[PDB]
Amino acid sequence: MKLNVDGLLVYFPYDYIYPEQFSYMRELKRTLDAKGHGVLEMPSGTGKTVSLLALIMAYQRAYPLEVTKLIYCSRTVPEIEKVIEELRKLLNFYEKQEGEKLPFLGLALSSRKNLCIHPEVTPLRFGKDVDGKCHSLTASYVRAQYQHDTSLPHCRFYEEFDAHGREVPLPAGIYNLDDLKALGRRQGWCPYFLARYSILHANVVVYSYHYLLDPKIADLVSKELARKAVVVFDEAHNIDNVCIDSMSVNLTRRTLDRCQGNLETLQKTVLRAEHFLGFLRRLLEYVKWRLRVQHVVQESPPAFLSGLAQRVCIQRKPLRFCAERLRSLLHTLEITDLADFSPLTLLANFATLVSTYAKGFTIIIEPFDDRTPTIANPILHFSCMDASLAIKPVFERFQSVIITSGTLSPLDIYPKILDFHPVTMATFTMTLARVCLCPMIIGRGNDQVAISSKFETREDIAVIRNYGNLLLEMSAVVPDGIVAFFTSYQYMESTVASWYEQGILENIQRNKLLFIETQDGAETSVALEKYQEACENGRGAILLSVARGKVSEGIDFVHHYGRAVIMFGVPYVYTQSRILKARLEYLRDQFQIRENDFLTFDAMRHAAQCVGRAIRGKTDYGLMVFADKRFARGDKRGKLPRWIQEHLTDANLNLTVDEGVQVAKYFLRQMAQPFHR
Amino acid sequence: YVICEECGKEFMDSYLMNHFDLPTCDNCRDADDKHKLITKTEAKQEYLLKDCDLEKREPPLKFIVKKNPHHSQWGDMKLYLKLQIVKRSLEVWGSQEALEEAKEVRQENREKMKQKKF
DNA sequence: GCGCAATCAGCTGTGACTACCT
DNA sequence: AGGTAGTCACAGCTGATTGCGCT
Ligand code: SF4
Ligand SMILES: [Zn+2]
Repeated sequence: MKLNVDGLLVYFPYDYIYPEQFSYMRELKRTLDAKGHGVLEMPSGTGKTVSLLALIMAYQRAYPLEVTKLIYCSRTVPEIEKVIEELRKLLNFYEKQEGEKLPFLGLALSSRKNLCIHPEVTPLRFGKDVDGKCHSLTASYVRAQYQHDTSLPHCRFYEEFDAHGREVPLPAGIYNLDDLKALGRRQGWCPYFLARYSILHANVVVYSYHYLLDPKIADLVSKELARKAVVVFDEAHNIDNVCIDSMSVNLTRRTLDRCQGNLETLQKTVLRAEHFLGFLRRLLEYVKWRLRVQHVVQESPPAFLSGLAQRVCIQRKPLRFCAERLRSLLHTLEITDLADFSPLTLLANFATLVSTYAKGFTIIIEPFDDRTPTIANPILHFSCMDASLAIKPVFERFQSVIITSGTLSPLDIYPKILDFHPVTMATFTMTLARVCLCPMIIGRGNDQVAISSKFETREDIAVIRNYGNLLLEMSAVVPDGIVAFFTSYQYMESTVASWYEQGILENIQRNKLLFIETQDGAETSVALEKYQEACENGRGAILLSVARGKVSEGIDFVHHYGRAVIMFGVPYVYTQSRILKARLEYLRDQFQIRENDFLTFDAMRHAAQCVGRAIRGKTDYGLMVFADKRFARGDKRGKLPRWIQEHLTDANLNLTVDEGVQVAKYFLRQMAQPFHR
Repeated sequence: YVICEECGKEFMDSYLMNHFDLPTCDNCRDADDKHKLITKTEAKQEYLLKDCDLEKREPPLKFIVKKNPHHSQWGDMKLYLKLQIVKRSLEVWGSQEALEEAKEVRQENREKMKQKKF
């Protein structure tokens, strides 16, 4: 309906508005009037997007000059499509409640693989070759030679769009990615090119994080779109982590082998300007020198270029001209396809980065590999350490950047992890007619022995027996599926092997089916499918996985799937690889971040992220248990999101297994009753 | 620019200013004796300063987090500027006055408590 | 070495028992 | 010849100390 905020009226598709949504709208309006950044935290995956879009539309209607462009960067494609359809529903509601259209355009952006119409490039599953084939089919030289009408296979969507799609605009009508593809195929135009031509004359547009955090494409996709713009990174509780992936690269034997294989072909094509032809030839030997050197670790981000200029005597300046070479020299060479050429581009980017960005980075070499530690595997990592570098460009170009997700419990660490000036410090806890979740921390077992997953007690028989007993007698009270998370794959497999050795895993087997998540994508998908089908009927199942796995965030356990989520010990990231410790030292000497505090923050963030996916929707309910006495400590409970703290009473913070089972039984029995709206 | 309290030479940035907001250049930085850094527990024990007096009384007292040589995985040591700690103690307890008798009667009461427990 | 939780000192409420002046 | 401040028991609270835990 029409919500009347202190200076505006906003239409909302749903007549009923929860108090949390109203408070969130008030806070967001306050932030927009404050013309500053901020961070938000909500406990509901759904209902946030509709409120955000409604308030954005209301603010644009009230202040067209203050806000011109809106960005809703998300994590993956399902989020993009669901927010697109939510925006479509909002626009339909506005049209049905008002009666006249408005000149608002909404489009979704993705990779060229997602948005393409050629049947000769869709079937392949090479994300690094679609762009190369697209560039080969249509480019500046293609347009130049189209004047003579050369008889060669090439894309023709642009050859029609440039003469027919650059004149007619799209003032109204929000289009989804499939809608854009349909429009392009019916008009004979490329969806990507029309999207590029239409972002300038557009109201809202959504895409993924990689189009803003990666500087190589953010500038091209957003340079002078809007000085005064609003961007939001929903579900970005691990944003800093992916920020590291923005400026982290790895080198292996395959990359250098591919480079040495393709440089011969490049030289053969050339002999059919010289400032880089001879420059590139001797670049590989300097980095292959470390291959023959058997050393543990070398750290010299500033002195690496010094070693480069001592071994080969090259100035630092021409490295800065490598990047501009990519758009200049390569287009003269007429590369048939970017395949067997990506390692050269990534090496050039790495050289440019180390020449330019070396103040808050670190070069690491690791002679270690999984199950083949020291045979042949020197891995070079230009690992990033400060998340501010990946976040400065968006903070200096936008006015009200908002970071929101389902788990942002410490609001004082993000503003100091990366350069930020929050003005919000706001948390929201969902409320319903009844308590939909019953978090509890189970400490010592029936033997009055702690079940903490300490490194010195990982192989202890007593804690393994207690975990097995908890999983057994818990599986008989909560039906249709339990999702259990372990610290790591090694610990998980050792624990299940120990359970198999004893006559305890068989007892769990007859209650629920046991499913194990592995690194294989197809195996994980089929295991998830069989778990879902087993939970559909009354058989019930247990899904055992790891907190730091692709299955932790790739799926959401909707109601009746995973009524119970079990955390076996505090999930702590491994301190090896000399990657975590470098970040700890950088945070200590730069941001004055305690190492123990950061480790606890990361562990509790992962635990909350993997435990908060059991509550999707108001009608949904679930159980959340932590099988570690360390969770009972205040410094770790304080790291849980506010919407879980108030439901975690002090009565059950160190209760044993039997009382936890009784609490679970009582909660499920009282939650099985019908409720109202 | 920033005028040093010792030499008076104008400078833009200094180590003490960045970490403790102290207008003292690195040339005059007597970090050995005048600008000695002590652990958080040591300051609390010697100067009888509580957390509120260290974090909530204006101005707030900053600290430098450093690794513990005894154990890296243990709690990292927090170092406060000794001059700032002394100034805060003087502002809270007045001076080198009867606060000494206060700590004397505190330890006397500790002895009284232990003998009463006996 | 730091941080969280266990412990005691001091004061108070509630109800009842007891030793000197109109 | 007839009545109330100390005193005792058993609880509460808050204001510090004070030994215990460490991927
Ligand atoms: S120009 Fe568009 S339609 Fe043609 S190959 Fe590239 S992405 Fe596909
Ligand atoms: Zn000086």
